[PDB]
Amino acid sequence: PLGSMSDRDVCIQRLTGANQDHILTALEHGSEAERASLTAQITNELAGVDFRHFNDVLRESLEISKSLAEPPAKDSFFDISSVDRRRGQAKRIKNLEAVGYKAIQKGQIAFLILAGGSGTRLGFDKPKGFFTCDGLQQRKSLFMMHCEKIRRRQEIAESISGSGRKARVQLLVMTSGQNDAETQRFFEENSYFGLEREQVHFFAQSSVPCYDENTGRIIMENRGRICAAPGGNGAVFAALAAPRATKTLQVKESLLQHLRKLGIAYVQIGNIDNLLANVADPVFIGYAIEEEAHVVVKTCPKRGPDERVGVFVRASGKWGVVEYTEIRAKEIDDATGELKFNCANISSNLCSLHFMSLAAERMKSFTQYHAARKKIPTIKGPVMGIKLEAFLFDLFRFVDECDHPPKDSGAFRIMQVDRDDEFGPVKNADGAASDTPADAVRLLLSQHTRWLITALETAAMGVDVTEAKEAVAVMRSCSIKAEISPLVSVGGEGLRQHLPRVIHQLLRNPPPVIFIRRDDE
Ligand SMILES: Cc1ccc2c(c1Br)[C@@](O)(CC(=O)c1ccc3c(c1)OCO3)C(=O)N2
Repeated sequence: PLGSMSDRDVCIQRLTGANQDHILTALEHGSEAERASLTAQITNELAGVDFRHFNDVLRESLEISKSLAEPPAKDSFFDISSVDRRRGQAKRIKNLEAVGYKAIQKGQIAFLILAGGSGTRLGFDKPKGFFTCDGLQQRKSLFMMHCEKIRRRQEIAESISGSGRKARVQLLVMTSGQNDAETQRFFEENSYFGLEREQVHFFAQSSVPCYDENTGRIIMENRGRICAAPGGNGAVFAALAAPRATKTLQVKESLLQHLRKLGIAYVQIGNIDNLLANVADPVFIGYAIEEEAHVVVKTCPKRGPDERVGVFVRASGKWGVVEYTEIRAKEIDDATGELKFNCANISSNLCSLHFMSLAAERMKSFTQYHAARKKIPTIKGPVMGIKLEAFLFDLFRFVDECDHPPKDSGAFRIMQVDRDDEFGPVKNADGAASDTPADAVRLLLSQHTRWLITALETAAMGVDVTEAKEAVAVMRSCSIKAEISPLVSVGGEGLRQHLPRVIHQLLRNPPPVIFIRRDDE
């Protein structure tokens, strides 16, 4: 009713009565340039952040960081974590896959890419989605390969349905305030990697302030900038809640509300760093649908007892993750010889839109964040401060509140998957001990190699039976690998048509890595 307010006046309103008066002072009485940069930061990088609420978050999170957990019951979750476990369950997997494809066709699926991180650790000062792995004949960014996986899954859904309608997965790209513009530019310059512009939604997350432990004051990086840090993937809820321009222009609604109007039923969430990400996975989707789950998490067996990864647990009937620093944890089940706590968190989730909505509502009053003491660089020298994080898993305790009444068997499910098929995070520069681009590329090639050997062996049972058999023998004894474009195959399908060329190469002059791509690439 009082009309439009300047960005600065909105910031002033947001900081009034927030117990952070040193910031309010900077906004009201700082230099022109200081007032402006602080305004831009609080507006564009901390949009929606409730500063009073975060004082409570700091207080509680500090208290918490100063034994009820039980593992998932043996044999209680869907386990497809090896070749042998998948063989024994082949029909169930195929049936779930068909359910997932129907949902993709129906336009019910969104994929949310966590895209706030940079490639700085990889030696690349651009958003991580821009990163191009060496060692691949495809010269494609991580963003490009994600989009091609969506295109392929959409194409398969259409082939199964026979529908006249296009299968469309909504792509939600969760940027940072600082990297949003450059991310949109990259997509635009590349024609959205073959996607429709209308199915791609860019939305910026908010960072979280850092605090002095003794006083609870927000730390200043400099006179024009508060100390703030990426909040962790729990930022999704606030980010999906932010009002956006809405169409005839109407009152602003959230991306969440926009998705509900588009008929989205599930949101699959994953980090852009995962080279092996099974994007729009129809088995994951089919499992959620058939289980009537509001949350499904993907997990992997631990690599060994000392792997520094969080594991899923249930405590007092509530599901969550216990991080390696907080862990009985390394006990072995007597019968199987497997760790009792053996569902490692690979940050790959599928959530109902109802859950996304309810979790966001609950999170506004939620104060149990993860606090860490960190040395923080500032223009006045380093200081010790508190950083606060929250993760998707912190909200899973609310999952059964989505049903009235809750289901007897609950609405949370675990899907234990094969790590080497599903999880290859690109996090550390080549030459590091783990999670390097080369490590992820090795897993990718190993997976494609398995798919091609399988396709060749099926043909061994149009190409000549004996030539296919000979070609497989060449693959094995020469240790030939394959690299397969997602536009060709996302799960091992679609290779039959390529076998004449593959077989010719294998029998005449095999390269170290057979490259399979669409003719029009
Ligand atoms: C749904 C929602 C809408 C607005 C706000 C919130 C939520 Br949740 C907050 O309570 C939390 C917030 O913005 C926030 C911002 C970044 C985060 C984060 C939470 O978890 C880790 O990363 C908040 O302070 N404002």
